[PDB]
Amino acid sequence: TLKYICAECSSKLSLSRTDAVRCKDCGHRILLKARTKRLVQFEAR
Amino acid sequence: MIVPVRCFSCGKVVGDKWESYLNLLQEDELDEGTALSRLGLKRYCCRRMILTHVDLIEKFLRYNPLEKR
Amino acid sequence: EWNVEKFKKDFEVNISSLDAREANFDLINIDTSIANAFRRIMISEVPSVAAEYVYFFNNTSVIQDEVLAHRIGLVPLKVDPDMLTWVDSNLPDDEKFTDENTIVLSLNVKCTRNPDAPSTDPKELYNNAHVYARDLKFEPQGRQSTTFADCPVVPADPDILLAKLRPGQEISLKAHCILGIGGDHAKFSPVSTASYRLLPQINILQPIKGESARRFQKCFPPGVIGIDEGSDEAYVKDARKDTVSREVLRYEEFADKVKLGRVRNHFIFNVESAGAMTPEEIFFKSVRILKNKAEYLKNCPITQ
Amino acid sequence: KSLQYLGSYIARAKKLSRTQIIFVASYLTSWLNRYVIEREEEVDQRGGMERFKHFYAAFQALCYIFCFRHNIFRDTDGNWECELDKFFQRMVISKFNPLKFCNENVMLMFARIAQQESVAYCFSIIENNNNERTRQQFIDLQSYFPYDPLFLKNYKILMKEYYIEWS
Amino acid sequence: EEPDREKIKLLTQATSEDGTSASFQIVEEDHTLGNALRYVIMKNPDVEFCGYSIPHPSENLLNIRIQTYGETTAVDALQKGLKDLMDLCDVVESKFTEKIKSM
Repeated sequence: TLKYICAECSSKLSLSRTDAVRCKDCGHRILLKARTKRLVQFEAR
Repeated sequence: MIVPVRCFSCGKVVGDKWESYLNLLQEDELDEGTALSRLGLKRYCCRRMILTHVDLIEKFLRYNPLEKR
Repeated sequence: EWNVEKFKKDFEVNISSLDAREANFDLINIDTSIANAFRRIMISEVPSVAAEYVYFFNNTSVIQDEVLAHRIGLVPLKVDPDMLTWVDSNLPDDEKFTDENTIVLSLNVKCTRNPDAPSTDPKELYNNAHVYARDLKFEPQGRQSTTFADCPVVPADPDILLAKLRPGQEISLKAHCILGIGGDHAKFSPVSTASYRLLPQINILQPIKGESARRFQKCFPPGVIGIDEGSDEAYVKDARKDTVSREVLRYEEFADKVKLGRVRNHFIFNVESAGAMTPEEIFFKSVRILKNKAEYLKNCPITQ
Repeated sequence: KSLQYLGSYIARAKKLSRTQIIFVASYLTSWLNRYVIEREEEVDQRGGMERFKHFYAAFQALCYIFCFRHNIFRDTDGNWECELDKFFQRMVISKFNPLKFCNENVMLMFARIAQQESVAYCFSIIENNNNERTRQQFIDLQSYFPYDPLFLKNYKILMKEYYIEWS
Repeated sequence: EEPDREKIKLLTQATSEDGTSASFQIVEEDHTLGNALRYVIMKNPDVEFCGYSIPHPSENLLNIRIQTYGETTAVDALQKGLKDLMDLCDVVESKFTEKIKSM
């Protein structure tokens, strides 16, 4: 499960090899990386 | 940002009195003096935590990059 | 001269009021060093339970991870202490969190758009928009299922607003709530304010009957000084009621006829709580810590 | 550390002759009674008990032999060599109090033996000395024994002919 | 077992030869024990000098010093003031238990 997000339409997005860095719904070049369920720990202080 | 959990100086839990205080001023049409005294705040260290709070999370939540438009 | 049997004659307790949250009482004829020692242990030594380690799986909200962890640790939990034991941080994390030490709480929130028509209030407009402290759900890891089945773990103040969300966003964490004292961090302090004030004393020197008796009323809280006439002229009814405002010394009419002082042995404690324990019980627990703070030294070898 | 190597060598040695055991302790008692006027008047003077660590070690090396080689000094008649039955209880009552400043084991191992072997009585003094209540480098040079038994196994097989165990 | 051997510590550089003037060093303490223990040692009629001291606030060390007039050591005076600090916390605990019953 590959996930980015476009900064314009907020449509979640995967990006394979030999692709343009563009969104597929809109034609937007800036495209930001989402976060997944991954463990980070914090001392509640 | 959001209302602090505890008062800074005494340590009373104060985080449960922000949505209470806004409904005391909106619907009961109280002043800020009686609405703080109804909520059990009576030390001036602990009054100013609800009294003098900005609550800028409502302005930060307008910028949701996950939802369209 | 002092004796441990002369202290038992003169020491008295007058409990003024008591509640499930606060307790006002007195300590007559005790020392300022003993009464200060009881004050400190209630703030800094009586242990409580608070979230120490917070494990985020996802947090796509606005509030930062290290901020949202800090707000969970400041939540007062209604765990009764001595149902837990103490953690041991010299041995590693796979050995460290047994269920005799740790209470596990979790949080799983996802915000979605709500189909509603009307500016409109954001609780009639989204789903799970506001994250309250009662969404910390108690997970009975192991044998906690049967010993915490009479008293489940829940915050003492459930409407603590922990976070706010908008659709798309989520908070998925799991906290480990451990036992500790309030001299480590201010979250393990059991009390809102455990503090005393010393008993006020109002020493009238000359009689102030007449017109003097009417405005000398208004230099004090409205029940402190009493008046009838020149007969039954001017006296204190309740000096405990008096806040020490020194409002009578700013008038040259009365700046000679009264000496405001204190009763130096009568203490007036005001113990409160966060909600885990009762304030009469964090005083028994405090007077027994100072007892055990000296048994541990009497039963100790004097090294070197 | 050299006196510590002295008492452990005389005790834990199987081939040592009977005259060589006493001649060490003859010189070791010759050092302790020459000490009787030359430094025993300095106790209530100024300067703590760290001044006499050489005395607190040579006494302990002699008491290490009585814990392990009491039964060479004595005949059937009971005549102790150098009058140990006179010597110990005269040194124990000295102003230096050598039952408080020596090692806890070897001076108590001396206490459960000199009562039985009828030389000196000191269970009313070790009872007394611990009731009164720089140093860690001197505890540990007393606790160390050069000829404790061996963690090595193929070398102790040779040493079985040479080395005296606990009994 | 194992008695704890780093909590109380007599500093022999300040300790008398008789035993009557000593200075102790307690770890992980502050004004809480120190001011309460000094009140109780000072009520002994044989105590000449008593006061506590926190050397630096960044480490949790408590020096207390007892000097007696003779006929009682500073360790016998420390342990009377540790006894009467226990027996004083048992009078406060009993008077406060009765008044909760007396409500």
